[PDB]
Amino acid sequence: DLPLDPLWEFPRDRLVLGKPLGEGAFGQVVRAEAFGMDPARPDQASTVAVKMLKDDKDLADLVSEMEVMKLIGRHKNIINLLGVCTQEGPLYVIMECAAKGNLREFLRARRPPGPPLSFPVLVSCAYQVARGMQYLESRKCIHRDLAARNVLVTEDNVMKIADFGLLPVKWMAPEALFDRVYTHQSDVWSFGILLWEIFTLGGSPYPGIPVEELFSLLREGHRMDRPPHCPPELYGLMRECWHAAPSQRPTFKQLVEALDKVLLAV
Ligand SMILES: C[C@@H](Oc1ccc2[nH]nc(/C=C/c3cnn(CCO)c3)c2c1)c1c(Cl)cncc1Cl
Repeated sequence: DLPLDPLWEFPRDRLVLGKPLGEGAFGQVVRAEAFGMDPARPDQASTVAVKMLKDDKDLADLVSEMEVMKLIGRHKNIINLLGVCTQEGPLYVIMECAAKGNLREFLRARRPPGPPLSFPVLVSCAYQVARGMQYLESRKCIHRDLAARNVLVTEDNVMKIADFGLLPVKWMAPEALFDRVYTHQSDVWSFGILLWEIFTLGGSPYPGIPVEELFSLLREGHRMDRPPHCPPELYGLMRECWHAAPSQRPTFKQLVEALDKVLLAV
């Protein structure tokens, strides 16, 4: 329909698509061979991920999303926007591609047998999501879901958060679960569930509990118990992210330091 941004408008010509990546809600995401995304060498080649429509009000959600990534600008620990294609009809959105796709899945594959993923790599995994979440808050942006299935893993073990903006109940915080309100502190709760999702090497939160009286059990103070081999400072950090009072929940800036003071044990 509408205009063309020289800061992001890419020629469809230099972009040969490829095989999908798999979800969902807003649109389909396919691997795609884009040529010359780095204009230093226009003969270069790389593998980027492209977002399209299936066919819709989803054309408004899709554009509303594209506009927002332009706003926040680049960053390391978030999926960065690379370019777009609105010129000749169908809307393509070109962004960074993480080959080890997805976290939650990143862990359940390197999962040892029951009794590679060393401890520091896992602190690296979380400390990156910490830095990415603080950036989103500072740009006045928000990310509600925040599961280990919303964090993508680059080729180099770099964590890039997926999706942001200005049913999955085990991750939601009380005030969002019952009052339907989301603050920066509701994310700090979700990040704690994420911390637990990692040190269990991709487990399911509150294992073996029906999603339904879960609220009553949290209405008692019963948070999940220290995963095995998780050193107490980390479970100590999860309990803080699970404090019922949001004003007693840590800010993301403090989750950066605590995790950085740990990463520095080395
Ligand atoms: C719905 C999908 O959107 C995206 C958005 C940006 C992306 N940049 N790069 C990937 C690569 C995903 C991948 C890489 N390897 N594999 C094989 C897995 O079987 C899948 C990717 C996926 C998704 C997925 Cl597929 C996963 N988690 C979150 C999201 Cl949003």
